[PDB]
Amino acid sequence: EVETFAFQAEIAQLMSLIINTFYSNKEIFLRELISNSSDALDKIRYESLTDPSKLDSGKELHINLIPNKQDRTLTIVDTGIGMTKADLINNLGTIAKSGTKAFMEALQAGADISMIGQFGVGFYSAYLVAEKVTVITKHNDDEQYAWESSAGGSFTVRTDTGEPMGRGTKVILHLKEDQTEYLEERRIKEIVKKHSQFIGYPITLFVE
Ligand SMILES: O=C(c1ccc(O)cc1)c1ccc(O)cc1O
Repeated sequence: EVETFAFQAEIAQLMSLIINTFYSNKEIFLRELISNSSDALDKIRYESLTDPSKLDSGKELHINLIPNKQDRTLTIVDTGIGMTKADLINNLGTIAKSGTKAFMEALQAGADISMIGQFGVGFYSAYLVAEKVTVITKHNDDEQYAWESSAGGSFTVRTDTGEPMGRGTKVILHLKEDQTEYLEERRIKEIVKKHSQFIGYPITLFVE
């Protein structure tokens, strides 16, 4: 059972801007996704301070970066709070309509695409390097779901019968053919050191 949804006009506009605008500094996508993972980990950490049972679904708070050259995918896994089905459908827990408006207003006032995260829609920077994005998520209060979009104005949501993940979010980037540098260990290390060196959770870069 796959459900197909249309993106709200503003998000479709945001995604088309990210995909079609000439902008060479694409590496910021990884900073933005690690930042989202850090935010999700902060949320489960805070909830666990008053209710330790929230961590029954996994006590480890971390971020894993997994490149796969054969599948041409870069996966970002975290053990954060995860998202309910409602949150996934409602623009992956973001204020994407107002955020997109504020980001568009900023771009007109001199901002550049790298400032996207300041407007709460950093997730969509994944489309700087990915032709398709799959998001697998599990929140303590709901089932495991898979969201997917190749942009083009729609996304799908389905129950995930894949590997159970306990709690958190997995962002699978199906990279564009000319963006395979983001599968190279030295390139990923360089970006993490440049943009995410002080993130408060362990970031483990897997090897193949
Ligand atoms: O699961 C989330 C998330 C992020 C923020 C928040 O307030 C609640 C859930 C998530 C969303 C996007 C992403 O790239 C990574 C993630 O862990």
